[PDB]
Amino acid sequence: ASRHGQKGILSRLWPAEDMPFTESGMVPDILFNPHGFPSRMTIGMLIESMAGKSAALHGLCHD
Amino acid sequence: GGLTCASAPQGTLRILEGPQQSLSGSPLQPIPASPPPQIPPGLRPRFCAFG
Repeated sequence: ASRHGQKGILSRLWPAEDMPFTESGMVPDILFNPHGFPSRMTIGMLIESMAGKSAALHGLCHD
Repeated sequence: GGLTCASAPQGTLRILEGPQQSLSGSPLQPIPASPPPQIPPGLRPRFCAFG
């Protein structure tokens, strides 16, 4: 689960070479279907993703 | 030589002790409002591409 009520079971363990790699070499470790947003309207997860990426990038800690 | 009823009182006084109101200044908060989260100055990119 996330901190926004988006609970779900673990359905697969996707091999690390079959995951979509980014142009920076990275590779996600969680894949989250984008269809839980439209009906549940948890816009706080889409802001937490950006806040946490900015934190990890700048060494900061946002509130 | 006994006690008899006398004339009815003509008025009543009720005493109470009361202090007064000061000026309205309405000093809401030490550091007031919700101060906004903001940009650290300069920052700089902490990541580069390969090549």
